[PDB]
Formats: sequence, structure tokens, C-alpha cells
Amino acid sequence: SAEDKAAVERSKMIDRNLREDGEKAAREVKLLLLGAGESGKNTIVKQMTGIVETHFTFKDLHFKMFDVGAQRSERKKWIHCFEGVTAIIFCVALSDYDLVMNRMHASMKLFDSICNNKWFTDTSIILFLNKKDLFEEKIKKSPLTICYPEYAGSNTYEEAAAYIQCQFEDLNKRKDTKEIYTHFTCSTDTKNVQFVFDAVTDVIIKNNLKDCGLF
Amino acid sequence: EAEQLKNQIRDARKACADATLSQITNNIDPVGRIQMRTRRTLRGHLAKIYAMHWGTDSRLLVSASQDGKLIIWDSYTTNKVHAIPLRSSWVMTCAYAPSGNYVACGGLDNICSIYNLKTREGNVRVSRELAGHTGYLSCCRFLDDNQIVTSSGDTTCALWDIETGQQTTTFTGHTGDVMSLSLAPDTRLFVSGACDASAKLWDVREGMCRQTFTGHESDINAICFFPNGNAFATGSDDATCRLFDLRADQELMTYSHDNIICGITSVSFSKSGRLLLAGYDDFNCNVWDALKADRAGVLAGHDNRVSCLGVTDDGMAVATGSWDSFLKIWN
Amino acid sequence: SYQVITSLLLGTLIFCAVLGNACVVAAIALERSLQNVANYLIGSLAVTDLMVSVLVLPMAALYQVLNKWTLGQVTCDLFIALDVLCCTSSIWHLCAIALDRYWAITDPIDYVNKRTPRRAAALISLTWLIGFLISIPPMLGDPDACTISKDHGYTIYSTFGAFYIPLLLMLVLYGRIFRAARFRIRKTVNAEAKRKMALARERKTVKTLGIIMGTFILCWLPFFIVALVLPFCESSCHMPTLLGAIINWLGYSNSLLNPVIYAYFNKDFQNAFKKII
Amino acid sequence: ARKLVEQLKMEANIDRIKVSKAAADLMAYCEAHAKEDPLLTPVPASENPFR
Ligand SMILES: CC(C)CCC[C@@H](C)[C@H]1CC[C@H]2[C@@H]3CC=C4C[C@@H](O)CC[C@]4(C)[C@H]3CC[C@]12C
Ligand SMILES: Cc1ccc(CNCC2(F)CCN(C(=O)c3ccc(F)c(Cl)c3)CC2)nc1
Repeated sequence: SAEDKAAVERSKMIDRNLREDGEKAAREVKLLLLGAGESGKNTIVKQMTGIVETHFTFKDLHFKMFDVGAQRSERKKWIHCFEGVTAIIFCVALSDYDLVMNRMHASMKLFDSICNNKWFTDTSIILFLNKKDLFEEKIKKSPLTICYPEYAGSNTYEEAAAYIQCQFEDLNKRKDTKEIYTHFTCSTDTKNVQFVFDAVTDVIIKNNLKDCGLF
Repeated sequence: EAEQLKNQIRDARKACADATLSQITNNIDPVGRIQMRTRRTLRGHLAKIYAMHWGTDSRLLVSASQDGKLIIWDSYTTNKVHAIPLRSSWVMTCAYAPSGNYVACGGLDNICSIYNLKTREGNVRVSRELAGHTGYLSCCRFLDDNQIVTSSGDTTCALWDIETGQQTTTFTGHTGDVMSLSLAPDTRLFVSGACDASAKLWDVREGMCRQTFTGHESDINAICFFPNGNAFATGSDDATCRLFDLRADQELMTYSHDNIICGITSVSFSKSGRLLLAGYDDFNCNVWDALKADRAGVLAGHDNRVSCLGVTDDGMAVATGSWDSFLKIWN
Repeated sequence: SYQVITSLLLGTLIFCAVLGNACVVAAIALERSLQNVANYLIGSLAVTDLMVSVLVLPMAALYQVLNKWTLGQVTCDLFIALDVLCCTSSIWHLCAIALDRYWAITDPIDYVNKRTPRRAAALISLTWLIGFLISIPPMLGDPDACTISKDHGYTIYSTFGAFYIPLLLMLVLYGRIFRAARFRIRKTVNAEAKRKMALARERKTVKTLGIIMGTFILCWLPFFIVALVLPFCESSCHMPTLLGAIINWLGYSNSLLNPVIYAYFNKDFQNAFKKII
Repeated sequence: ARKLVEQLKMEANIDRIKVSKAAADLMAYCEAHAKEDPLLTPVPASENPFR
């Protein structure tokens, strides 16, 4: 049966190709980028049709980051397609606290939805908070109380940024198996890839600790 | 206006029926219960399976996986025949040409990719790219090697000409994202379900919504055409399935049970149309009866949600593909 | 009446060990989600314990019941060699598991890039090479008594290569793992909830390391300290036959206990059992 | 609007048949195709391509 032998050879080579492709794709850090619009996705991509993939290597560690901003439709009908990504890089522009409800509140709602999501119960979120200098200018020109009415701190970097970070951390409900890595980013902060590398290594380490029963 | 005009249609919905299909169909003997066995099992994919489509030869079948692969099998001998890599690994639909010379796919990239199969050199190259949709390509169905009908997440279906590469016709009217698409046997019309709990019957030649049915109460996920051609079946996330009639313009039968609380991912019909098979989020594929609304067996579950199924045109087999990267054949 | 109770009580233990190891191997073979490097190491350990409890345990029980080893002398040598092969292979499986956990916990970059099933295959091959090279020297060089060689040279060589060097390896590897995991848990840390979770995780890692090290120590240490001291003081201290047999079977129970620690406590194996039954 | 009302204007001008007639047609199709339906009755293994 020459035809059957050829079919068996074709199946064997197809299985080999599938296995090698799976091995290649297993050693890649899958990241899901987000943000409620002009939260700094372009800046984050530049410093590092329907879905955009950025494949970059740092310290011999590969990251493949997927942005679905151009995909405007019902999220729940495709969000599960990203179940199993290594981490979620949620981007929020600090300058959007006063802009209009608020873009900050829209970002908080999206963050809550994709954080407490049932396909993302045990995945970590690497939260970015962009435009710190613009945030400082905006808090000097107008108070933060517009975004958060129940606030009594001063219009300085420390208190305002700390309150924003705390508010974004409080949205997390899976404290048992996920943690948020908040960072503050400007147009000149070159430590963002270092921070994402640290977060990825930390989550991999915690996963190994859980697998061996030591976490 | 439109809301007032819908009143007479709603009144006719109950005036033309004034009864239920169970009374008419309660005079026939139920067919013997069938215990389908997993004849073949297809392995080779590494991620969740999102779609499959039987070939018209009843033997080959294509399958789309989130790993970035579109595999083509030969279910009679279980051996692989093709494995097409993808530009985007976020594929959520696939289709087989009735001629078998083409295979479609698509997903979050908002572009329906057509792959030719009558290549002498033995590999696969994209014959055409159709990126006129602004949403994820939920479904696609070939009419021939020249024209296709896709349905995307931008609340729009589209009749594409492959050679032209542009939308020959655009079907608008769905409020939500269109998730399902079935073709009439004569291909003069087709029916498409969306997330607004509505299934619309569109004429391909004129590109106008000839009929509309609002039976479902949740997002429709699957749809199929009855072999007669004057009826179709629809399955949604409301843990129920419905049958609608083209000529009667009314929902005939509702398939539901207390042991089903999850959504329906795929539906299909048998050779005679007597049995309706539907795959659910609870790992199972249930075989119903189109004339009695009673189950005729539950297929042994996969390890994950069964995302697609397909009954062969000759009714000789039933394939089910699930999110565990396995394709089970039942006969 | 005394020879049938001691036979049924050992046969029950042998049956329990065989069923446990067989269940672990069956769960690994009949599951696609349990085929990873960690579970490959655990399943190789389960196969080694199955070999122990199937080959060397029935004959050990026969020797314990029938006080006289009437099954020849070359057969006794063969069974002793197989026993000191399989037991040291189990110990080095434990050490390989510890070393792989250390690599995964210390180097995320290696864990992602270079990790492959070939690593587990190499670990198992090294374990079995050590086992064979420890078992073969007795083969190279009272009839009703089957005992290991009591030469001081090979005695100290085998005891160090099979329990003392592996003991130091596991101790240092798991200590560095303990410090690394403590560092990770402290780095991860309202604030009271976070510190309570950190303390709970610290107690959990302490308990897990304690279980692993106790299973190693309480099983094999009483056997190996005796195997080290008795050949040097043959007549200074009397070694009761009952106490020696209890120590030997305490060491033997490590093969039975290994699945209960590495697989029957593992969530993936529990899920596989629940799905297969 | 005009487009929205046109989407359903032709729906009123459609011919609806009796549900009893539709059920009779479905029954006729099922009974005329019940014999050639491998999923209804267990197909003999001689002609079954999945022995
Ligand atoms: C549950 C785990 C820890 C394994 C089982 C450990 C215990 C129950 C086993 C291990 C070795 C066993 C001993 C081995 C040999 C003898 C000698 C004879 O007089 C029969 C009983 C006695 C004294 C056994 C009693 C039970 C025993 C101590
Ligand atoms: C290096 C090394 C040496 C010894 C061991 C474990 N050695 C355990 C025993 F010392 C226990 C008592 N023994 C028996 O009861 C027995 C008697 C006859 C037999 F045929 C068998 Cl198979 C066992 C002999 C083996 N690990 C590593």
C-alpha cells in the first residue's frame, strides 16, 4: 500500500512539525496588553488590523504581547481565547483622572472585569501607570478629588499616586493566587522592560513554588 | 413605524399557529435509542479546538486550533492530510469548500483567510485575504470556489467574491455580533444568528433580510439547516435549542432539559433530520429527536467544553471537537 | 500460628505498596495533563518503588517469616544486589526531584528556555547508573542467612554514596530552596491580610520540607547509621534480630510512603484519580 | 428610521402556511428518508466505514 505508506509518512512529519512548534511556543512569555483607549499602549509598545503582536526578547527571555484595542465588539465572546497567558499588562494613563464617565473609571471597570474574570483566576497583572509628569502638571492645575470624591490628601506626586495605586490594587479579588505589580512610567522611564522582566520571573518562580508544594 | 408594523407580525405568529407541534407529532412511535460509540479519535492539536467542518466526501475534515494551526484529517484512516500554519493564531472559525479544493479560516484578526488545496507542489498558500470586517470573523461558509458568506463580530454578514476580494454584498440588521451561519441546501438563502437573540434569513441574490425570528432568549451560538430546506435549528447560551420554519414563520419545537444548564456551541441535523445533535459546555453532545423533543443518548464527554460538531451529509458519522484538542467520531 | 500472622502482616504491606505504585503509574499513563517533567520524576520514583515492593519485598517477607534462607546462596546474592540497586535508586530519585525543584525555583530563565523532558531522562539515567555502580561491586567481589557485605571499605563507600552524600545533597538543595522561597514570600509582602498569607505560606513550606525530610530520615537513617556503626563494633553492642528486622522494614516502608508524599498529596494526581473513577 | 422600517416592511407581505401543513411536510420528509438514515437504526458493520 504505497498510498497508505505515504499517508503514514505525511502524518509522521505533520506530528513532528506540530510537536516542534509546540516546543517553540511553550518557551514564550504570553502577555495580554490592555487599556481603556489612550492609556499609553503606543508608548509602552514603542519603548519595548484586529490584533497586534509584539515579539521582543530581553535577557534571553521572550515576550509576546497581544493588544486587542482595535477589536471593538463584545469581549466575552473572545476573551477566553487568551486563557492561559503568562501575564496581563494593564495600562492606565494617570493624566486621565480628570478627563471625561472618567477614562480613569472606565480603565478601572475594564481592569476589574478582566482581573476577576473566570478565565483569568490564577494569572498575574503587571499594571502600568503612565504619564507621571503630566499627572503632576494636572494635579498642580486641578485637584485629584474630581476622579475620587472621597480624597483628602494633597496635590502632590506621593499621596496622589499612592492613592491611585491603592485604588487599582483594591479591585483585585483573587489575592490567593494572583498579585499586581504596579509601576509608574513616564516618557523617559527606561526601567519598564526591566520591571516587566522582574514581574514575569517572579510569577514563574511563584508558580514553581506552588507546583512543588512550597507556596 | 417599525414598532407598529411588528404588531401585525406578532399577532400572526399566534393566529397562524393557534396550536403546538407536540399535539400533531404525538401520534408516531419513537425511534429506537442509539448508543453511539467513539469509532475514531483524532489527536495532534495542542490547544483548544474552536471549529471543524466535514468535507462533502464524508471522509476529510478540517479543524482550527488556537495554537495557530488548521489541520486537515482523513477520519476513515485517522491519518493527517494537511497542517496549515496561520498568520494569526487567534482563529475561532473554519470552513470546508463543498468542492473540497478550498478551506476558510478566521478569527480575532478580522480577516477571512482562504487556503487553496489543489496545489501541485504539496503545500498551502493563501489564495485571498478578506479584511473588510471590523470585528472578529465568527463564522464562514463557502457557496462555491468563487463566493463565500462570512459573519463577523461587527454585527455584519458579508457575501464576498474571492477573485474580486471585496464584499459583493453586505448583510446588516443584526444588533449584536453575528456568531452563527448556515446555508440553505439550494444556497438561494441562508440563515444567521447573532448575540441579539435573533436569527435572520437573508436572500443571497438580493442581499435583503427576507425573514427574522426572535425565538431565543440569549446569544445564539450555533445554527443549522434542516434537510428539507424549509426549516432550521438554532442553539444559544440559554441552554435551549429551537426549530423555526421558513414557510410557517414560527418556532415549531423547543429542545431543553433539566440536566442542561450550560450553553450550546454547535448544532447539526441527521440525514433524515429526525435526530438533532447539539454539543454543550458540559463536555457532552446530546442527540435529540426533531419530531418528539426527547433525547436519544448522550455522547461520552471530552476533557473540556465541546466547541464544535458536524454530522456528515450522508449521516454516516458525527464528529465532535472540544477545547481539549481531541476530535471524536461517533457512529 | 506465629509464622502466619507475620506473613499476612507483611503481605498486606506489600499489597498496599504495589497497589499505590500501580495507581500512580496508571494515573500518569492515562492522563495527558500529568505528563510534565515534575510528574515524570514522580512517576519514575513510583515505578522504582513498584519494582521494590514487587521484587525485593516478597522475598524479604519470606526471609522474615522463614527464619532460614533456604533459597540457595547465589539467589540471595542476586536479591541483595537488586535490593541495594532499587533502594539507592529510590534515594537518588528523591535527590533528582530535589535538584530539579532547585533549578526551577532558582532560575526562571532556565525553567522557561532550557527545561525539557531530556533533563528528566538524564536525571533518571544518572540515578540508575549510580544504583548499578553501587550494586555491582558486591557481585564483582552461615548458609541460612542472607545479609549485606560487612567489609569496612565497601560498607562506608556504599553507605556514603547511597545515603550520606545524597543526604547532604538533599539537605543543602532544600535549604537553599527554603531560603529562596522565604525570600519570595517576604518579597510578596490589607497589609495584615498580606502578612497573614505570607506567614501561612511560610508555615506551609516548612511543613512540606519537614514531611519530605522526615520521610527520608525516619525511614533510612536508622538503617544506615546501623549499617555504619555495627560493622565497626560487631561484639561491643548486641543487635537484636527483631529490632534489626523492624529497622529494615522501616527502611522498606519508604517505597510505600513515597507515593503518599509526592503523588497522593498532589492536586493533579488527585484530580486524575477523581476523573478516572 | 426609513431603513429600520424597511427592514421589516416586507415581513408583513409574506405568505404563512398552516403549522399542521408544515408538520405534515416534516413528517413526510422524515418518513421518506428514515430508511436511508444511518443515525436512526444501527447500520450493519458490512456497509459501515467505521468497523
Ligand atoms: C504507614 C507507613 C508508615 C508504613 C507502615 C509502617 C508500619 C505500620 C510497619 C512498617 C514495618 C512493620 C513491621 C515489620 C516486621 C515486623 C516483625 C513481625 O513481628 C511482624 C510485625 C512487625 C513488627 C511489623 C509491624 C508493622 C510495621 C512497623
Ligand atoms: C547501599 C545500600 C545498602 C542497603 C540498602 C537497603 N538494604 C536493606 C536490607 F538490608 C534489609 C534487610 N534485608 C532483607 O530482609 C532481605 C533478605 C533477603 C533478601 F533476599 C532480600 Cl531481597 C532482602 C536485606 C536488605 N540500601 C542501600
